[PDB]
Amino acid sequence: KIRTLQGRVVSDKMEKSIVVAIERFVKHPIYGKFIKRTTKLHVHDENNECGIGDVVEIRECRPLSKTKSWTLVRVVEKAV
Amino acid sequence: NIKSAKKRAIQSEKARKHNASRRSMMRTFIKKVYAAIEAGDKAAAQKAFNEMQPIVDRQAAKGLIHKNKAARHKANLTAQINKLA
Amino acid sequence: MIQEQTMLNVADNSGARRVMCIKVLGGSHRRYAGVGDIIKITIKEAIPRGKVKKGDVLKAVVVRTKKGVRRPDGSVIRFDGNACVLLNNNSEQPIGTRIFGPVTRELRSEKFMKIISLAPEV
Amino acid sequence: MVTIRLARHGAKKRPFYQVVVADSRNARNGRFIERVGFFNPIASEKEEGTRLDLDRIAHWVGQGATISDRVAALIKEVNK
RNA sequence: GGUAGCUAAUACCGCAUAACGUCGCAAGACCAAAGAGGGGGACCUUCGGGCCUCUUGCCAUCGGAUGUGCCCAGAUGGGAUUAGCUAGUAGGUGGGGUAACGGCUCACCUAGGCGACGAUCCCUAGCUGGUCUGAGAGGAUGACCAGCCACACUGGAACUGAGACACGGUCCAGACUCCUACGGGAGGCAGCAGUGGGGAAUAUUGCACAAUGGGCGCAAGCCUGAUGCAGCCAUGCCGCGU
RNA sequence: ACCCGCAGAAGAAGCACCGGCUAACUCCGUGCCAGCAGCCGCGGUAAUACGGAGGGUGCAAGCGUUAAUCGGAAUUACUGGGCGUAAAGCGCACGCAGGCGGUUUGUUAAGUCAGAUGUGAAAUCCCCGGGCUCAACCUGGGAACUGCAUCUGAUACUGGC
Repeated sequence: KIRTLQGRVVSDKMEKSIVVAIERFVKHPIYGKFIKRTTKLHVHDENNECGIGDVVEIRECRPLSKTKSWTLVRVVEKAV
Repeated sequence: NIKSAKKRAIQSEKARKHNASRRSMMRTFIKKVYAAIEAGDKAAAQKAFNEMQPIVDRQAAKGLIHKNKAARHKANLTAQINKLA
Repeated sequence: MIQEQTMLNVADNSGARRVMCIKVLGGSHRRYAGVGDIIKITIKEAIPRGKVKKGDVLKAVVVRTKKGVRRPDGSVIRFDGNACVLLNNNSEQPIGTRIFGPVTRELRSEKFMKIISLAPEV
Repeated sequence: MVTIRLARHGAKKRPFYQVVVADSRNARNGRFIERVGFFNPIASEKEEGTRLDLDRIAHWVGQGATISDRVAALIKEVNK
């Protein structure tokens, strides 16, 4: 098996790449409330099957390009 | 007293006149092998590549390109003569 | 040729590109200045690494001319700029620690050899 | 060269010394693989003074790290 | 210190030989280099070695051990009377580059990419082991110390080598100090120590290769302002006189 | 270092403080002047406030004065602040982006809780064996550093679907 994270696609506007938002959901160190700390990553995608509103599952390599180390594993909900 | 580091730029420029000259010769040899593919095909390329093979190893035997680039050149061109149909 | 109201570059170390020639001296009526002979200058810009003030009145001597050094045979030795060096009015001598100039035979004909000779150029 | 060597340890007019395994390479008493003993030049004339892990040293020599004259002589203080 | 005449290699290059290395399913082709030392008998000489013997090197292939290069993640000074910012910024196509990666560096196609979780820009800045405080939480802060990252007068280029992005290096340049009776020349104490200056202020140009480490040497031995020790100070803490 | 002797009280004591809070205080001189003061305030004929003097208080090879940091300080408020007026609640309506949301089932495992293997440098705290009396220091063995990663359970709640 491998380690993978879930996110949703926020941009597909690039020939062999997509952009995905992930939520690490972390506790505030002093005041104890949980905060999303939502992070947007560039993700490698040569198969180009995704668009705005797709839920996706991703994995890290290796740096694939500058500011890109993650690649697409599977499409999760396959909705609409 | 001495400081032998003070000799190493002169020892490098005096050697550069062959040790960098052969880098130009090696860049040229790739051209001679691709020129032997148009001369051409299996009955010229592998005969002409065997002029380059020993010179790459004979340079690597002195250092300079020994860590990967010498074997990299031989493998790159072995794969290019193996591609022939 | 260097004269009254001429702006020059200066041969003094940490001196600005701009100093003004206010008098050509010699006591008698004079047209132009001369190599190895004195001239009256005012500082028109001061550089903070330098040892002079803007608007100050000083004594100088001419050290290179586009007219060249040429008296003994008529054979000219020429330069691509007009410049003077600064002198103290009481204690004498070039006020700087380095000079930017060719330091020719007529400058060693003055009492200055000890502070000009770091780099002879001819 | 990985070496089994004595490291700088002690007080003014009272040296103590430790012995470690390290590539040298590395600086003085730092960045070592593991500790194997201590010398104490005085050792208070007692058997609970001076210690050496002669069995871990036996696995680190071979076919292993180097041991020079002055460090190969530590066994003569524990005797052994 | 430059040049020329002269001469040798454990300095240098070819010609040879060469693995489980090269590349492939595999047969197989190819690339290299040095001896030296102490001891020692029969046989022989021009008796400053033929020849035996152990040691230690030399050239190569492939593993361990340990590092070096690379990219991430979680942790992280101020400012919103900075709200928008950007052109290798954001994605593709093809070369080159490095031991290896990526836009890394170029040339061209595409227009995206980043922002209120504060982008963009500007001021301040060795970091953490630690330190002080109070019952603690919390606060104020990181000399020395151990480790790590950066710097070598001011600045560029990187080269050598196992390793420096080189305190005592290269090519030098700048700002300079010093020498030259005048034809061009040496160098960078934020090492060890004094001193000019800056400051309210911080210790001596001390003693020593004695011990130890590293470096060369097969070893005797040689080098070492490394280091190991003095000297001074209520500057803090602790035992103790008058 | 340590031992033995020659040596004679010999060479060896400070500085701050004493009206109320506040320990110890009286007399002289000055007479709103001079010289003081953490706050209330001192000094014109009794000055416990200045300067001295005699006696006390405090600590001691130290004692004291300052520009400042921590305590006192819950008066920056997490442990742990406040909004009627004392100081802050928007004059008002609607609402995007944010925060928050009933309940029956399954499922995901970001987050929580449970168990491991790696790691969390050495000094060092704390326990504790040596070494100098105690201890600073050199350490020999322990502990902690609730962390973080990688494997694996529980399957309840929150987000997600």
